[PDB]
Amino acid sequence: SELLVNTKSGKVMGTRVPVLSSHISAFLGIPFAEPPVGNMRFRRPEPKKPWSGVWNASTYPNNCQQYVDEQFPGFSGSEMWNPNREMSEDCLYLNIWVPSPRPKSTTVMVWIYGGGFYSGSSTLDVYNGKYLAYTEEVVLVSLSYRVGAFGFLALHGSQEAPGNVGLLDQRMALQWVHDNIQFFGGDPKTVTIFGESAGGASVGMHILSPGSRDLFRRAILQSGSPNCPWASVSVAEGRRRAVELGRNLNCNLNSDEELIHCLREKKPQELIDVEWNVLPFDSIFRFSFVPVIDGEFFPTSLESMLNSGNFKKTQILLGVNKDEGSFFLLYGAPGFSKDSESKISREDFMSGVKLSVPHANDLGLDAVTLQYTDWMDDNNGIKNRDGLDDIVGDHNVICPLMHFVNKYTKFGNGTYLYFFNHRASNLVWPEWMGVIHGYEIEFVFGLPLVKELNYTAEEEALSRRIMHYWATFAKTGNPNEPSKWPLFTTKEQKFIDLNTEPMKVHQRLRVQMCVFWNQFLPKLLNAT
Amino acid sequence: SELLVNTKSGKVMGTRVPVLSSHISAFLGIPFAEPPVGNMRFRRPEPKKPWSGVWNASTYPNNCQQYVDEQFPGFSGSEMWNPNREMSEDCLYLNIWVPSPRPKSTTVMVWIYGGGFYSGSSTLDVYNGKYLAYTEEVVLVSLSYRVGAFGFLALHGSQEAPGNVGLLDQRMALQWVHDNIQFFGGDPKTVTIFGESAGGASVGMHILSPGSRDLFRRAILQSGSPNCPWASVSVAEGRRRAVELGRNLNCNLNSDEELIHCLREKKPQELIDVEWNVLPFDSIFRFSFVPVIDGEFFPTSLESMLNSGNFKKTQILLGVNKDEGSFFLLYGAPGFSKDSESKISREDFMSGVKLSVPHANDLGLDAVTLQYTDWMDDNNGIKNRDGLDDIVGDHNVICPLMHFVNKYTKFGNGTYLYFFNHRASNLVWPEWMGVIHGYEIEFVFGLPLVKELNYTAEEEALSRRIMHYWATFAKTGNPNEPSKWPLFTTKEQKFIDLNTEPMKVHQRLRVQMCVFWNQFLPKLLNAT
Ligand SMILES: [NH3+]CCCCCCCCNc1c2c([nH+]c3ccccc13)CCCC2
Ligand SMILES: [NH3+]CCCCCCCCNc1c2c([nH+]c3ccccc13)CCCC2
Ligand SMILES: *[C@@H]1O[C@H](CO)[C@@H](O)[C@H](O)[C@H]1NC(C)=O
Ligand SMILES: *[C@@H]1O[C@H](CO)[C@@H](O)[C@H](O)[C@H]1NC(C)=O
Ligand SMILES: *[C@@H]1O[C@H](CO)[C@@H](O)[C@H](O)[C@H]1NC(C)=O
Ligand SMILES: *[C@@H]1O[C@H](CO)[C@@H](O)[C@H](O)[C@H]1NC(C)=O
Repeated sequence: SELLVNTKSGKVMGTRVPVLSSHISAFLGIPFAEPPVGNMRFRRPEPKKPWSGVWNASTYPNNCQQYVDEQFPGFSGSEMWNPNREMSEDCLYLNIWVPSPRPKSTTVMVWIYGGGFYSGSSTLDVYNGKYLAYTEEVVLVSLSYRVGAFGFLALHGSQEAPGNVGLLDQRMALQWVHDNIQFFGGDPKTVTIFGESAGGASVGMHILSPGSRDLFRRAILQSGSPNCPWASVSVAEGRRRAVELGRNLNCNLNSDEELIHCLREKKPQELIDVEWNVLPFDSIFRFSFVPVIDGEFFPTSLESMLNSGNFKKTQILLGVNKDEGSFFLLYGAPGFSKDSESKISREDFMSGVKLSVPHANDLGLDAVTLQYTDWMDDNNGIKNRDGLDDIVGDHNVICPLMHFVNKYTKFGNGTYLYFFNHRASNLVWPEWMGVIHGYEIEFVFGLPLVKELNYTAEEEALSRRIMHYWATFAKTGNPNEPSKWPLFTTKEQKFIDLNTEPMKVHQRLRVQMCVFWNQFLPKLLNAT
Repeated sequence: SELLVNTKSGKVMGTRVPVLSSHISAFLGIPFAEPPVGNMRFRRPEPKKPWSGVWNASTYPNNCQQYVDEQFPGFSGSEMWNPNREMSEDCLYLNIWVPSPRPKSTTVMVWIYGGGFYSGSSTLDVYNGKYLAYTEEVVLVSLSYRVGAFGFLALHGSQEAPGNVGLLDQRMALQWVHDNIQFFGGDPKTVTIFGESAGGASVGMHILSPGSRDLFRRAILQSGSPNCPWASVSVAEGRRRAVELGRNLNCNLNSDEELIHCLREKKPQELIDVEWNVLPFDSIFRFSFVPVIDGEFFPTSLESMLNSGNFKKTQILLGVNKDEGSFFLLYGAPGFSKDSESKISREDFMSGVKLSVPHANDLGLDAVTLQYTDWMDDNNGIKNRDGLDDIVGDHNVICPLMHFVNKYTKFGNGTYLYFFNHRASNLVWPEWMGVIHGYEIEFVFGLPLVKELNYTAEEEALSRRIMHYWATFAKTGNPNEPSKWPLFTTKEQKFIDLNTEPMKVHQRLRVQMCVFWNQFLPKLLNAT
């Protein structure tokens, strides 16, 4: 049978699923690591023991323990990101969509979910791999990894909670893909890892990390890069946050063994309930437990690695959305709300910039404010709102990605850059949020192909263009079929827009603002 | 006779002069102070001893000892500013143009020449007061004052060279106007002092200085304000430069008495020959001997005086030209030259910004560079040139003037602001210099009224508009005759353009750049 596959870990049994009036197979919930429960919580992942018999892979696995969004109860805009499965610490599984008939050796795509390293699931409807697997004839894999304290509590020096285990979870799933995708018709020498937000940052972290490089061929990063200001912390800050977490749960804080033992005795929801209480500043776009620059997974600082070319050299395709910051201001900056146009006053503008560049002094805040204020119309509420929005996006996503792409291209073997600015005809979010963080995903996964979802015909056309660029790129190292998406070069720095209009090529994506965030502000903060 | 006037200092005899096919009287070369020669060099001015007999006032007086421009020998563009009279330390005279028939009690205008406090003359053809006196029926006075070391050598604490004597020269001439203009038909209660560049800075200094305020009614400032970065120095820097001047002339430097005695024994050209050797930095738009914040003429710092409203409250009319900085880059920045378009490279751009903000550290230079570079076209030579030009103008003239006008309007009784951007049809300077520092003067003095000078008919029309605005303002406190030049207010901050086109009203003249130069850069330099 086409739904039975024998892997190096045991036999697994899939299920047939319908897609655009046809069908393909799906192997949902395959385990790739032993459940990280009990004394295993916080430890690096251990490889799944093989099993005799047949693993039932017909339904989605549980989602990892995580904080759940409740701002807009029942609002699809936000519920679509919450776990749609029971949560459990037993959550290290992967899902595989396989074209029918089963391929022999075709292109493989592995999706790594985003969610600021504190949330996320591989089972969300927007991550359904069936449309992409089917339309492009690729074997689509989506892995999972521990988030929050479970995946990133870091007490450097300890082997019980070394930090970065969530990344190691991902690596293990990738080790599994490399070792077994052939039995599902996948070509292990042609796997592309792609992810969005923390997923994009993760992809870049596997490009950097020596122990991950050999496990994949190419990479795609959506709205995220490894050097993002919110994606990593030092071992010290990591230690400081683990201790503070312990202090919140009334733990014994005399030794790492004492802290970890206490944290391991707490129920999942107990750690989640106080997780946010450990951030060092009042901030927007900052998360508690994230990857650490430990000297192991990351041999040295990210910047020196990027500067010395100490990373995997291959092709990469990546990009950003127009209004990456809107959602973060909606959730945490005063003056913004889901049901108004959110015109912001000067005072709220200013308190918003403070919230956005948490690590800046006064001189630094003035610099940012000056850089984003139209001084001959300072009380224009639409302008204050939009200016604040660009600040969040530029600082947290765009400029960090631009710095990564410029450093990468100096040593890489091919770069393709995009700027996704199509505002979906069926968006349920207020118009002021524009092209939101996370909303290019639905096009990458092909939702506009299903009529019931209500997209326009041009939007469906856009999704097919994107799906085919991503798949053609994963398969060849070039999104183009032999209108050309130009290669981004250190000299020309070209990129394309990605919407329903005829492709336009541009150059130096947000240079003006990014020279400010990548060169001036750091130098200014380092001297004061 | 109409050419004879009896003053409190003695009788004086004028000469009749032709103007636009008519005639008026002129009293040229009237002394208002004893010659500041010998042991008097560097001392405050002493009032002229009255004379019996008749003073021959039919010819222009000598010009004060000063550095003479020789960049473009015989080039009118630059020669028009050099002294057109023999130079001499005996130079404290004033010139009066009187309408014919002699008025009874009409509006008085006193012109104070510019020239960076190191040069200038009251006898230049562009300062000929006959056209203005005649056309507007005002008694036009032009004074003179010691420049260079002669007028501003400052060894604070000493009474032999206290500093600011050049300003005191001006005050004395104003004291004279106040005491004697009535005999020439002038209304001593209706005198307006107006000046350009250092002259404009001087006008503002008389508004600030308690001992000068009662001597005039209103004020006009052209391309200059008292708080300009090049218009004053501290007593320390002043002292430091006097000593360095002495060290250049091989003087004995053991005491003020020793230094001054030596400096007084040197010939005028000896001090002029080494005058530039004392600037503390490699700079553009900086001059050796300028006014000092001494605690006497200026009771406290200029900024605190402006902040506390410690100044003369009256009406003021003032403004700037579009390309104030061009001439300074022509004369001292690498890459600029009189006969090319001066497209500048990035390197020359950068060395130009260093030269322009002499007192800045590295962080400061980066800030300026970032603020003035179009980062998606950084190698555009026209852009680098123009960006550099605005930097000089914004920092040295425009933003300092905007800061002065905003502080002044908070306490004043009426402000009128202009932006002069007409590029004269007969300009002999290369087109890249635009509307040059000093080129609104010819319109204020009416040169476009004389056909031989070759202006267009619209330019002549512009000059009459300007002459009448200035005169109507001096006479009433309002340039408008009862298209309206709006009053500049703290709230609206309106100003007008001044060219051959229909008046357009605008708001917040260069706010964007000026918030940078008046608030950000200072704060940034003060923290690093
Ligand atoms: N106490 C502060 C905690 C509140 C934070 C909870 C918000 C949940 C975040 N959920 C979202 C994600 C993404 N886009 C959006 C866009 C809009 C709203 C929510 C999200 C793209 C990447 C996956 C996650
Ligand atoms: N070693 C450096 C010294 C060279 C400096 C000498 C240049 C003489 C300045 N002469 C000028 C003045 C003004 N505008 C211009 C415009 C263009 C050129 C020269 C001048 C308006 C204010 C009066 C003086
Ligand atoms: C696989 O497990 C699911 C989980 O409930 C169950 O519904 C389904 O019938 C099972 N299929 C087989 C063949 O065991
Ligand atoms: C990628 O590598 C190949 C072989 O090493 C080289 O010939 C080609 O020019 C490279 N392409 C890019 C975009 O660097
Ligand atoms: C005034 O002095 C000038 C200076 O040379 C002379 O030419 C002129 O004739 C004199 N006029 C009288 C009346 O003394
Ligand atoms: C100037 O002063 C007069 C009288 O003190 C006052 O009535 C008038 O409003 C003032 N004008 C301005 C522009 O301040």
